[PDB]
Amino acid sequence: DKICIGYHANNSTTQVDTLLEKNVTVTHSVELLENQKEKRFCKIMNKAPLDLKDCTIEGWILGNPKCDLLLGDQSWSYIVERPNAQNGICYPGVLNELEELKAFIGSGERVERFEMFPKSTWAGVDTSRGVTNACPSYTLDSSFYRNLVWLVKTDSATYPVIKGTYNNTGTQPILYFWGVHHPLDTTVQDNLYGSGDKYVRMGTESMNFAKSPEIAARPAVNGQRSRIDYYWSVLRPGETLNVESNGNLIAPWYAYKFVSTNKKGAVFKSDLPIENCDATCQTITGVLRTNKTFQNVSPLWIGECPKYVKSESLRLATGLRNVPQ
Amino acid sequence: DKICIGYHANNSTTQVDTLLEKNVTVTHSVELLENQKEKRFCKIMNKAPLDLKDCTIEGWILGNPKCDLLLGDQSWSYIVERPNAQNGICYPGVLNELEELKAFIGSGERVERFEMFPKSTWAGVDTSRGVTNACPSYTLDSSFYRNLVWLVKTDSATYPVIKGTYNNTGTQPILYFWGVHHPLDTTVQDNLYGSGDKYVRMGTESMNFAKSPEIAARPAVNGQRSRIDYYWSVLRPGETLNVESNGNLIAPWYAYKFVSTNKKGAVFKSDLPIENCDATCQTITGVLRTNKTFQNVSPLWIGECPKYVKSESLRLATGLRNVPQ
Amino acid sequence: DKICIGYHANNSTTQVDTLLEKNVTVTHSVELLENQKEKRFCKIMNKAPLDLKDCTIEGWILGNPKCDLLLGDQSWSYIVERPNAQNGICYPGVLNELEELKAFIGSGERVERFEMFPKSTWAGVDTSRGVTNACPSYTLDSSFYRNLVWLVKTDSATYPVIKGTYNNTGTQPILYFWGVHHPLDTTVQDNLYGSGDKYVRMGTESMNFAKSPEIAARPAVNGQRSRIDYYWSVLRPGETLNVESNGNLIAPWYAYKFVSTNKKGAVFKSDLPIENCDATCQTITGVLRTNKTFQNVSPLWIGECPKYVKSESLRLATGLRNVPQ
Amino acid sequence: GIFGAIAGFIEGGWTGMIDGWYGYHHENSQGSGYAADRESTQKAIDGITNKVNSIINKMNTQFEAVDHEFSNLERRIGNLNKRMEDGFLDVWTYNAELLVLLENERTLDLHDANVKNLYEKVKSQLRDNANDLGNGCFEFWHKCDNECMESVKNGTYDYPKY
Amino acid sequence: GIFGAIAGFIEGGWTGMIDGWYGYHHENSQGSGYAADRESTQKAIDGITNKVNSIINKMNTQFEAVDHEFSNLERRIGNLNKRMEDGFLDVWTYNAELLVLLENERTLDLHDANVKNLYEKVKSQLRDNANDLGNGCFEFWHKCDNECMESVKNGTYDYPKY
Amino acid sequence: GIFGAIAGFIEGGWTGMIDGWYGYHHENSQGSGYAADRESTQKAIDGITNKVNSIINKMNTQFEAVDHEFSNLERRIGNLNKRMEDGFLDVWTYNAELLVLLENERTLDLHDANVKNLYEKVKSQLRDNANDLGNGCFEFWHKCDNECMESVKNGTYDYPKY
Ligand SMILES: *[C@@H]1O[C@H](CO)[C@@H](O[C@@H]2O[C@H](CO)[C@@H](O[C@@H]3O[C@H](CO)[C@@H](O)[C@H](O)[C@@H]3O)[C@H](O)[C@H]2NC(C)=O)[C@H](O)[C@H]1NC(C)=O
Ligand SMILES: *[C@@H]1O[C@H](CO)[C@@H](O[C@@H]2O[C@H](CO)[C@@H](O[C@@H]3O[C@H](CO)[C@@H](O)[C@H](O)[C@@H]3O)[C@H](O)[C@H]2NC(C)=O)[C@H](O)[C@H]1NC(C)=O
Ligand SMILES: *[C@@H]1O[C@H](CO)[C@@H](O[C@@H]2O[C@H](CO)[C@@H](O[C@@H]3O[C@H](CO)[C@@H](O)[C@H](O)[C@@H]3O)[C@H](O)[C@H]2NC(C)=O)[C@H](O)[C@H]1NC(C)=O
Ligand SMILES: *[C@@H]1O[C@H](CO)[C@@H](O)[C@H](O)[C@H]1NC(C)=O
Ligand SMILES: *[C@@H]1O[C@H](CO)[C@@H](O)[C@H](O)[C@H]1NC(C)=O
Ligand SMILES: *[C@@H]1O[C@H](CO)[C@@H](O)[C@H](O)[C@H]1NC(C)=O
Ligand SMILES: *[C@@H]1O[C@H](CO)[C@@H](O)[C@H](O)[C@H]1NC(C)=O
Ligand SMILES: *[C@@H]1O[C@H](CO)[C@@H](O)[C@H](O)[C@H]1NC(C)=O
Ligand SMILES: *[C@@H]1O[C@H](CO)[C@@H](O)[C@H](O)[C@H]1NC(C)=O
Repeated sequence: DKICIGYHANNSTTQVDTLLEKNVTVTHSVELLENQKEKRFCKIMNKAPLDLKDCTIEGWILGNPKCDLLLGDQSWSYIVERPNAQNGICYPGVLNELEELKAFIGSGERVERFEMFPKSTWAGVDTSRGVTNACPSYTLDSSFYRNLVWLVKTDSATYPVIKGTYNNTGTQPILYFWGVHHPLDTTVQDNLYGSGDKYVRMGTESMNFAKSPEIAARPAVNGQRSRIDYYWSVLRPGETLNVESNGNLIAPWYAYKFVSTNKKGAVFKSDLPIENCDATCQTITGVLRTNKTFQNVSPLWIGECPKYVKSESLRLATGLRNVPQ
Repeated sequence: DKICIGYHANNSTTQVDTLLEKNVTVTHSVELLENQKEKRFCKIMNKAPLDLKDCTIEGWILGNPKCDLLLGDQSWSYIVERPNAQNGICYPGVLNELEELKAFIGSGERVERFEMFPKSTWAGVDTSRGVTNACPSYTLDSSFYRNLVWLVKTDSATYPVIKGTYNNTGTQPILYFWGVHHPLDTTVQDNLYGSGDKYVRMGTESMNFAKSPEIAARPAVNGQRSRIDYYWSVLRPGETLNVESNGNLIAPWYAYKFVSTNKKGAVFKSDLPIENCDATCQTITGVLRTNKTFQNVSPLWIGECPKYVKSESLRLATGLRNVPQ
Repeated sequence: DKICIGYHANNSTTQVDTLLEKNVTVTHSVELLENQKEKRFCKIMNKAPLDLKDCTIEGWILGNPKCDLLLGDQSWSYIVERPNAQNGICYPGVLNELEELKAFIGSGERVERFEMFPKSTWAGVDTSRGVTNACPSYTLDSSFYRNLVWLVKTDSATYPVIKGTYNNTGTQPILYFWGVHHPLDTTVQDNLYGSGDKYVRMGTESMNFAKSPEIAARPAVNGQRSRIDYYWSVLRPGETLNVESNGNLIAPWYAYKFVSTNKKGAVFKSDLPIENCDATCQTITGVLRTNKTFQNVSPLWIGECPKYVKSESLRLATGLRNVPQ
Repeated sequence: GIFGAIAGFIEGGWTGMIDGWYGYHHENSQGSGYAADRESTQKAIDGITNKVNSIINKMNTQFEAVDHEFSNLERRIGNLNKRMEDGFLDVWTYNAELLVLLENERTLDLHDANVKNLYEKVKSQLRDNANDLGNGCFEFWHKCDNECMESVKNGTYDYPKY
Repeated sequence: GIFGAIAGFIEGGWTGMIDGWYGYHHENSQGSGYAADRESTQKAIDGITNKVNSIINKMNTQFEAVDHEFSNLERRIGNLNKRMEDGFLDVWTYNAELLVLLENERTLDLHDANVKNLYEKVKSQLRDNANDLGNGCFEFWHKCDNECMESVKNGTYDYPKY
Repeated sequence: GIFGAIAGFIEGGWTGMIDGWYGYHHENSQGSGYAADRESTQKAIDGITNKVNSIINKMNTQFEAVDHEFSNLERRIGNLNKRMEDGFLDVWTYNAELLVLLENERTLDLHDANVKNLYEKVKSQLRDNANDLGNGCFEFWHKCDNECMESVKNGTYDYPKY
């Protein structure tokens, strides 16, 4: 008669590493890391992402005539910008504080387009001839940004002082744009704005702006040696904006009532397909569907994701050393 | 006859957690984390903090007439700014590089106010009429910053070129301020500085400054549609400052000899009372009096503080499992 | 007859620390930390470092006449700048975005000096008289930067509009410099550039520049109350640069074809000797020759270095407690 | 294993004991069989489940990298952002990989200790009345039926009988 | 406990032994009493005091968050500062909480091992001359007065006598 | 040591056993000598070599501080860079110093356990046929020549003989 003390063995070939020993077969274990992604974009919190398609962030938000698909109100859980999008700043020039603008827009959730300054705001100037073959639409070969208006001189009487005002009486901050034109030579200047020292000045309770045209021929881009200095700002609730100019003003026409996000905000530069699905965790290179603690797919995500880590595997032993006989 | 081997038990109900087991009662243990604060501000190294009371940092350091309580020399272990302080920049405008100024002042320990340019520095201009109802004192309803002087035109002869110079021959850097006035229209401009293109230029061995007035009507703030561009810089030992202007100059009158701190430096935005007590460790939300290693009160402090951590408790077992019978 | 079980002891006096006990003598152990340096600079990847000797980074890259030793093409594994180098910006003024320039140059591996705008580029101006006693060479007492040309007015006919163009048709980005002169008074201005509002304008497919002279007397530096605003930019492959000016232009003469590094890049401010030796690991305070995992010599290095750590020692036990008898 | 039981003086495991981690093999007149010791098995399951869950909870924060862009004149702060993001990635990769290697070693020791103690609990009960064969088996000097076997396993073996 | 003594084969502690962590209960003609083993108790006190102090010393640096402000056009570097400060807060919270859970487990094992070894030291001295009752108690086959008791505790028990 | 063998019931080491970490001293008619147990010594060498190498591999990343400069109007981002670099320096100094203290303690316990198990392997083979002196030595009740000695060390001692 006999009794023996012993321990469990099974058919496991799953291995773990320890400080003392590599490749130890154990009876039970749990993997803590996810290396698997669904290569696509999905909804987050059942809210859809905004696909920019063939428009860049600048083209979308400036109102590039070839981005009419996007034009208006948008709600997004995150933004997807395609690497080869061709429709950005069509009339050559620099968008100032571009990286800060992207960060701002990334922190958002919804925009509402509304008319901020109707064209009839600007007394004694032409608002109907501000087009360019650098900004074709899909129909006209000479158009312009849907959110700006290129003000030119009338008949030939001198470019008067024009003025505009907007008191933001709502509850949301307003994102708006404007520009300063820089002709290539002094005759183009004269043909459009007449003679004299020109200025563009702008102010709120907390912001000041003032600039003059800087006439010079730059290398041609989209058939233009002239330039526009694009600007953006945010009009806070209760604040009022005054515009004063006597020439070279690319005026703010339409603007955006901006809803800031409570969550995180993402702008994914990717080619991945957007599909009709849900997710709680979306990385830039795909969806993760897991309960696992770590992942080695991407450090970049929106949603509730596992900790990013460079490891191939993080297998924790739970059972004991497997010694079958 | 018998001898037994055994271990200590006692009346402890204090528990610790381990990897294998929660809520284990142990005979002895030590808590490493402090969660207790004295909700007040005290002296650090037996040196008192500077209470700004109803003045903001800008109002204090610009010499806002309603901040006369603070005016002059100050020594501080740290600075306390009250959330509802009303006395800041009274005449509307932007203090340039404001965040860098706050960081600079935060790194300091003591200022000595001294007269840098006496009003008699500026030949052929009026130095006695530069006041405004936007800057009331507690007596006069139209005053101005104690550290600046708003230079205006005399009788009506044209705003001449004025000039000032200061060689810093001392051992300490000098913090000083100046401004450029921007009237709302061209007649206010003419009434104060006369006609012609105006400039404000400033230079040291290592710094250059040059700006022109930018005339435009901004939304009214404290009853003004005009603006001032406030500036600050630091004159290093051995350096010399030259001022040249023919109008729109808010001149540097008084400045500060600045003593940089060897320690850390803090600017606490808080409502907490300052009292008559000592401390070695002061956080933004209260004093810690401990020998403990961790604390979950605040990441923000001055003095010698324990490591900030988000944990409720960090109780270390020292004795053994408590098994009384 | 007897058999005993026992363990190894030896003559070791080497000690380790454990959580439970300090200064435990063990039979075998390994030290993981290196505290030893060779106080010198060596080659990395068998490529030599660039010694600036008596020139600073600015003097080298601007072409300060006393830096002719360095002038031309250079290849470097890293750069060594001597603390007491006297040859920097000789004609007083600020190099704009200086810290970004240093970071840029630090990310590089090789420059090729080439003539970007021959002096004959600028029609109707003098290119032969732009010298100054603030910039002596080792022979002439009045010279100027080898990479810039101070354009002055001819005979006395008025400073015409000058123009230059360079299409970068190569595969490498081009680092180039230029300036704007700021005379101390209006007569020096007139003597050099004549009358009228002057400008310096510059543009590529992605960059715009425009500035005017700001006339004012600054404190004297190297015998000058005038100033130069130095600038730098990078012309990308495929891009073209246009220069337009009617006065005050310090023109780009020579520039640098720039090879960006695949590795890390370092700029060491040190007095240490450069010698004829090889190394895989070079810190700012010396060479490390080790297989060890940690080092407490420096956080600043180029090459393949061990982890920097503040510890005096990190001795790992391998053998057992040494109990000789 | 530092306790010397698993793949030690008990050379191998029992694929036949499918209902638990540690237990017994008995052999008497009524035959043979495997049975898990449910007390020590369950105690280990609770401890190890607690350890897994504690690790999962301490690792339930995430460092969040961002999409922010930097111009050609922001090389310094762009590189500051990169080095910081990479900095945290390296400490968390270190923390996770080291923790797993350490916890795995101690987990195997835990099982090894539990088998050892189980063996000691039985040796302590039987004393004179069984022969310790040196491999985790005890040969009884007296007949041990099923209730006798079960009293050894439930720790109430009655030495003064038999 | 992995060594099997504390709340193991010695089921409970002694509230009566107030002067130390580990020790003895003796019972002879002169009566009964508790006494701490001062050597093993003091050795444990030194080790654990050293462990506490080492933890306190390694944790004696502080990451310092700052009051610095950022304008509306410095959202990127402001957020860089926040994510970094939060980044370090999370690794130190992780380091501290994990360390305490790990150290607590090993501390309890330490005490458990020390009781076990103390029990072994006594069993090794007595051998034939006492009966091991299985619960940490030994019944002597010979009379053991106070000097006999004390020689067991100071580890100089003289087997060849008695 | 928590296992109680090294500087425990085996009070000291053997400077005479130069060819390994753990082993034996035998004494019979043919004389005396030291011999390493090569199996347990080699197993320990592999484990500890693995531990050293694993630590070295997990520590094979480097946080890289940079030379970048900051103007007088970049005090905030300059200080952000300093606090971050110092931040990582402190966590890695913490990680390395704590790891070494922890690993050293467990390494010594490992050796201590291995000597203990080696002692147990021998006691288990000999049983009745030798007297355990309490210090790691066994006195045989029968003559044990060199092949007998060697069968104890290679774990094939034949009890039913002698
Ligand atoms: C541990 O295992 C032992 C053995 O299985 C358990 O002892 C057994 O207890 C049962 C009752 O609980 C006894 O059966 C009784 O027998 C009488 C007739 O004599 C009958 O009238 C009762 O109704 C009952 O069936 C059994 O004899 C006894 N086995 C022995 C003494 O060898 C013990 O209860 C177990 N303890 C625990 C805590 O599980
Ligand atoms: C460990 O405990 C034992 C027992 O308490 C200690 O042995 C005892 O030692 C004392 C002296 O140190 C002995 O007393 C002596 O007796 C003679 C008369 O025979 C007297 O003339 C001396 O002045 C002295 O009082 C005592 O008999 C003896 N007990 C025995 C042998 O049972 C032992 O010293 C202790 N060892 C350590 C290291 O603490
Ligand atoms: C463990 O050690 C024992 C003792 O050293 C080993 O047993 C020994 O094995 C050898 C052969 O391998 C035996 O020698 C033989 O003797 C016969 C004559 O009787 C001869 O004809 C053979 O050629 C050979 O020399 C030796 O007697 C025997 N010692 C005993 C039984 O005490 C054993 O092999 C070792 N096992 C391992 C796994 O190392
Ligand atoms: C050992 O582990 C490596 C990876 O950890 C694996 O590729 C290899 O197949 C393993 N070898 C054995 C024998 O299990
Ligand atoms: C608009 O702004 C002005 C400030 O210029 C303020 O006085 C007025 O009340 C505002 N109007 C509304 C409807 O809020
Ligand atoms: C277990 O621990 C939690 C917090 O750690 C405490 O709230 C609870 O009362 C504890 N339960 C017992 C039974 O000690
Ligand atoms: C003041 O500055 C000038 C430089 O313009 C210098 O030459 C002079 O020595 C300085 N004076 C004193 C008292 O340091
Ligand atoms: C103990 O360690 C310290 C440094 O760790 C050393 O200076 C001292 O000499 C050591 N003391 C002994 C007795 O080894
Ligand atoms: C130089 O640049 C112009 C753009 O202005 C381009 O059209 C031309 O092809 C370029 N020349 C070469 C040789 O690349």
